[PDB]
Amino acid sequence: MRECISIHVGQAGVQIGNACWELYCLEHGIQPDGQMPSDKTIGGGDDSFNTFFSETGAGKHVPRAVFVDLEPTVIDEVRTGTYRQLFHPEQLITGKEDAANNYARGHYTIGKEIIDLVLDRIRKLADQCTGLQGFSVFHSFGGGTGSGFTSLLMERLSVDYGKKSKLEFSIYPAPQVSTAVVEPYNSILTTHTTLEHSDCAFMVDNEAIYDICRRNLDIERPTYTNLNRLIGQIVSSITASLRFDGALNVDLTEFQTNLVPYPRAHFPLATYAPVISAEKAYHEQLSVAEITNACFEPANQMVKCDPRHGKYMACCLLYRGDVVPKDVNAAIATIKTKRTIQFVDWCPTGFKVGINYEPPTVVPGGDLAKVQRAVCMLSNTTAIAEAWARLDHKFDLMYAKRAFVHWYVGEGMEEGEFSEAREDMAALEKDYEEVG
Amino acid sequence: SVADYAELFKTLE
Amino acid sequence: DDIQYLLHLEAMRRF
Amino acid sequence: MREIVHIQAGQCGNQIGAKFWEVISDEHGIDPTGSYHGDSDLQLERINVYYNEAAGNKYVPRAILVDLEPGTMDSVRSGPFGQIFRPDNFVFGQSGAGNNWAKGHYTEGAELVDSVLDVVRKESESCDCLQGFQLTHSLGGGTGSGMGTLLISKIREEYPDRIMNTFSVVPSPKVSDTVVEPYNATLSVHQLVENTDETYCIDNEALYDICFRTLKLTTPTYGDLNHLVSATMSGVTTCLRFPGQLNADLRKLAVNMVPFPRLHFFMPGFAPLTSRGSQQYRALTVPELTQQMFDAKNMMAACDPRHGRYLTVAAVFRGRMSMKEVDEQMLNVQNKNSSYFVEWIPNNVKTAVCDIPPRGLKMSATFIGNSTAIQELFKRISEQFTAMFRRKAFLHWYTGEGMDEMEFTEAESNMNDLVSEYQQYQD
Amino acid sequence: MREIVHIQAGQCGNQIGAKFWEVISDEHGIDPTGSYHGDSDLQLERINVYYNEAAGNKYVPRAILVDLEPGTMDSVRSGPFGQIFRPDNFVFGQSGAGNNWAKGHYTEGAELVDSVLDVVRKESESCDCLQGFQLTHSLGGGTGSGMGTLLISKIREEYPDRIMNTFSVVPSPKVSDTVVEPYNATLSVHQLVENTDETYCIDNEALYDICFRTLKLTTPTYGDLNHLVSATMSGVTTCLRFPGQLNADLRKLAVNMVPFPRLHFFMPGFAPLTSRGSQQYRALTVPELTQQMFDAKNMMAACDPRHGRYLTVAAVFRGRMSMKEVDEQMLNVQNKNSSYFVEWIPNNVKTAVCDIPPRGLKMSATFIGNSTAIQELFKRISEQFTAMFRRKAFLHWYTGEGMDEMEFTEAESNMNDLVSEYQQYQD
Amino acid sequence: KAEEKEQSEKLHRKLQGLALVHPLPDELRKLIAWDMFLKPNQVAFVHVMHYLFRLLDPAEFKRRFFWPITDKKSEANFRSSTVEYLKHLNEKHQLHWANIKSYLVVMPGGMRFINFLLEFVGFVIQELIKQREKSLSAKVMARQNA
Repeated sequence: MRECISIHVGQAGVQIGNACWELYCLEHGIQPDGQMPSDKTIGGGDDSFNTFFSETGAGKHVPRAVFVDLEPTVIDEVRTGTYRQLFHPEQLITGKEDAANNYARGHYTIGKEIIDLVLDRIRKLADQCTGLQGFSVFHSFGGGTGSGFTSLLMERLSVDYGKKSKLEFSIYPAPQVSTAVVEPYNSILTTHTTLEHSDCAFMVDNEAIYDICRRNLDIERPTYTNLNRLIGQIVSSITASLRFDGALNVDLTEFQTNLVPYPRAHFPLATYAPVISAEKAYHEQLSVAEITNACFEPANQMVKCDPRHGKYMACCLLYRGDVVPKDVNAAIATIKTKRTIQFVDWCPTGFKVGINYEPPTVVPGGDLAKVQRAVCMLSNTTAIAEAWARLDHKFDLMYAKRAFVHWYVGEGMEEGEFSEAREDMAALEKDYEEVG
Repeated sequence: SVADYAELFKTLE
Repeated sequence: DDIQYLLHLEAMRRF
Repeated sequence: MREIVHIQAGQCGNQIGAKFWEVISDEHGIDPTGSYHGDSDLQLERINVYYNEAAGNKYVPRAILVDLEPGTMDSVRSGPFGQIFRPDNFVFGQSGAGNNWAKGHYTEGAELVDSVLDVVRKESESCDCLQGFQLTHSLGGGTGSGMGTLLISKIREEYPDRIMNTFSVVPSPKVSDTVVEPYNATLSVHQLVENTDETYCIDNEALYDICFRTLKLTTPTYGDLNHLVSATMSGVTTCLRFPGQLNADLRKLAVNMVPFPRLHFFMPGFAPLTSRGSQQYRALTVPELTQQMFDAKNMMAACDPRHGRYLTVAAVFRGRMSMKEVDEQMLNVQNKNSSYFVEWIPNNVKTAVCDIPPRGLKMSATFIGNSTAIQELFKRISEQFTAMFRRKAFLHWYTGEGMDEMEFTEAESNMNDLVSEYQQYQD
Repeated sequence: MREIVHIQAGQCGNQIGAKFWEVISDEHGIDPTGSYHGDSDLQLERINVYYNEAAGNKYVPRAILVDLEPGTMDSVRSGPFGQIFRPDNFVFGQSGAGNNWAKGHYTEGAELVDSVLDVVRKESESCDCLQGFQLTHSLGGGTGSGMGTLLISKIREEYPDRIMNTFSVVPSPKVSDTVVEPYNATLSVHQLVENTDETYCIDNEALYDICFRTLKLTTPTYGDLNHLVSATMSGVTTCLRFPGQLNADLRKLAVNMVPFPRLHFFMPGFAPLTSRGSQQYRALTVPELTQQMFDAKNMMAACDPRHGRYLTVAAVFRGRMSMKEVDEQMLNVQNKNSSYFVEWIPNNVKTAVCDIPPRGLKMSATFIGNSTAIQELFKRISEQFTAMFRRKAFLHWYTGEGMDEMEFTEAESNMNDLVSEYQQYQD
Repeated sequence: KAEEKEQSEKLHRKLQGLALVHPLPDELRKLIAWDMFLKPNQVAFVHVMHYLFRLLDPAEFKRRFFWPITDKKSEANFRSSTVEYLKHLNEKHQLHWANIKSYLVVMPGGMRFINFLLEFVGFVIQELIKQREKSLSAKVMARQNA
């Protein structure tokens, strides 16, 4: 088997994780107690879901997950919620004191007290794997636990598991939903320290998700529950090739090999279609050609940038549900003739296409309609550097006056680490420009 | 003119 | 005219 | 006897190989349990070429199923004929190749290869007179491309005097899983040039354009493409599987089709083109079959035969027809189009007829052309390779497995040398 | 053998062509499935002239169905004999001609013409000895007029030695779809003068006046007009389809009927005139048939034969009759009316008899006259043309397709030159 | 008719100019005239296109076209291939040629055809200029040379 361990770090990672695991249970027919009543195979049926679940000797399917937060509040909601019986109590790790929106407190101070406990719990899950592939880490760039504890964790995972792939699902901070002023600092510091440890990182801009919920779901003011349900569909579409029998991206190493030509340029732009409100569920079903054309519209992207200002290094189209390869090829040919799609000269103008026949599932009473077919486009494009430049500009404005720096130095972080992290981000922006 | 160049090409030969 | 220019270039080359 | 050992490597190889076995088992009157239920002795006369006889008058394919991941092979075992295969001949890894030729050739496939060779040896030791090997694989992937060429090289080391034949699926951007397919294909073409005697070039571009333009399928699936491949493979292998005027073996075919040792890449074709489940109520005439089999629209390599010359041609007609009408139509095509055949190979067009038609047709024709026009397929892969290679795009996936950039430069040059060699004999 | 390729172009051409095939299939004992169920060997002796033999003793029309819109062709396919036609021979556009000759000739029809010629070539390559072509079309419309004359010109380029025959429906204000019919007709008549060997002038005015005045139909439909045309087409083609004293081909007919290369416009006639579903219980006598076939009321061109002279006449009698009585009555008409025949063409009246009558009659006569009186039809079109052209009325529909006004002035003058040439030989 | 004549003369000048750099084949030399496309002229069309395509890309011409034309079939193929190649060029170089339709090839002649051909010839000339520029008054040159 080819097992994957999911790690959910801080409030954002835990809340996204909780929404993703609800959706995985619904897609595999697992009940909130971990029972699977359609599983007539007391033994090895379609063993593909054993990538993310472990069967216990009581017929209970338990997630290969660890949840970590430095405060108890968000994990206590998981311990008391609908899926409280799904997880083992040892997988739900809580501190007493939080990182207070400070990277340095999350990395050096409070993170150092809890890290060895987290690594012991991860090791207990790794020891239950016959062929551990890697890790999927869920965190926020802006929050102190999501930044500082994740960098410390990613370093220690590279030491203990240096041949195992590490995928990230990172929440990029947005002003409209932002809880801290220092979110740019936390984001630059964590991106610098995780850059050499990640094999592939899926950025999710909260501003992009918020605008999709407003425009496509008609929600005047999206909550984190609305955002996390949409994020859960994208994450589910990315992981669907690892959870079900399929032809493309059947392991974590295939993601790096298909999407990441250069080790530093490991940030694929995700785009998901269709996003339709549950009230519009009885409308005309979108064709394969319409949903594929919606992947090249900036209004449906997971990061706010314009791929028309950059180049494509790689492009993967992951279809789910009622999709035939003939109609996909006809859609791609129509898109290549009508759209400005500039690939880099040294990379083949090739789309990798995955089709999983399992239709998209939606959470009952969620904001999303049941659709017959969906597509997730994963594209490595130089236009994602527009998100780095926006973060770097906010960093530079505050750092030029040393605003808030004393909170990080007060936790024992050196002022030089800000300059080093900013220099590495300037090198990353230049790497993207030289490729573009 | 085109005729001028025709004459020039003769001269060049 | 584009043709005269071409002829001019050719003439220059040959010259 | 005259035995063949079949190998099917990776996802595409196992899917096409499984469809080939389904088609020929039905032509031989063999059920999914390995039992014979035919009505003609001609179905059994040469069955030993592809089947072993087992206890209780059962026929078991001399087939070896190879993959670096279990998913395709479990799908084959659950398939309509999945129980006919010898269970010991399912050799598989767990790590997968991840569409990487270096993983198939140097790493994951190099750990599994000795276990495959032990099954190859066990099947070969049971043959009375082994003719050779046939491989089904794709050149775009990791397992079929990298591990398939490693297996070919190891079989040629252990059995240097035996014929090696391949059904090689060539990648196209129209039917692409990954952007690195040109790298995998160029690295594999270099290994085929040195280590095979016959390579059937099956272009996914040609198969897609046949399904879409000719068969009017608006959204062709891999199942529709594999239908065309399995019909062509049945066609090509007909002279090995049934008695006929040419008691063919693989070596007689190679000696007739290959004038130069490096120029063994064939363009296969089939007539009439049918879609899965569409019954043609009208049988074609012999002139209509002969005209269709030489039409570029019936070729499974996306090259125009009018852009080159035929070195050699084999034509296999199937079904009850006037053999005189076949010769008259074949001579009519040659005499009208003589410029498209090389003059320095006299009588380079060979024709065979078999009375047993394929299922659902009364008559069919299979075409095999060694044409200099096949250089267009290699030029198209070369252009896609160089477009990425000039930027070292995606090379980190291969150098991470221990490949040098010089191995890519050698494979690019050897493929350009093959294109130049085809151009020399065209002129 | 002596094969003919049939073409039917546009709405009117396909409707008349479908009725022609229905009538002759029934005379040959061919059912809507292409199977023979006749009782006489004479029905099969010359069937190959219009039919191809197919697998399982099926007869398939050598017919090519052409339109710029699908609507008429779907109606033909759903019709009583719609399944007898080769499916590959349905060649159609989607844009339509919109009753515009320029769309049929220069634009929409020029995009489709090569696809029609490929079907023409495929049917012609299957003939042992192709005599020529027959076209059914209307001169008032866009497709039949403009694309039909483009097809004629292209067939004459590819087959310059083969006979080109047309059944040309001439427009009339009594049976008019659009005011631009005189423009389409004048432009097409110019192309017929240069590119055809035989043109049967079928005037919608004459057909309407026959249905109304003679057959007493108060509201004639296109179905009643097409009944008369299909009976006349069966009559004219009888000497090609059945054995007789004149083993006729198209070239022998043209050589006998056309003294001057431009004067090949014929007035067809039929006797007795019958309406669809009306059984005539009384067979006519030979004198009554001969008198009716020379009556202007039985002519399908609205000209008076007494206003001109006959250059040549062909008369085809059908059914069991005294051939002596036929000759005596034909000589009686000539000797009494000798002034209406030119004296400088000796024995310019030819007569044939076939024992096989058309369905529902015991005896019939078909008339074909090359008469200088046909100039009245061209004068009537010329007057309607000039009445609009002097004001440049409606020309923007043609100049929008890229036509010059000078092409109209040339076509008007060439049609007036044809009228003057007919007047010269009248005097 | 006056405009048509002027454009036709312009076309003739451009073709004459091209002939000074690249000689015309014998067959085409006899056909070349200022009024050769005032009326539909299929024969001149074939030879002019042949000449221009070879100037543009001889290799591509050899690949796409069969020459010389020997029969009706080959002629039809030449027209079809011409339309296809022109479309390809239009796309590749973004020339924005409108209505590259079958009619240009069926009855080559008239104002519309002459304008098209002028544009095409212009394009060919531009490509040649680029080549020559990379590689690198007529009266003064002539006198100096002498």
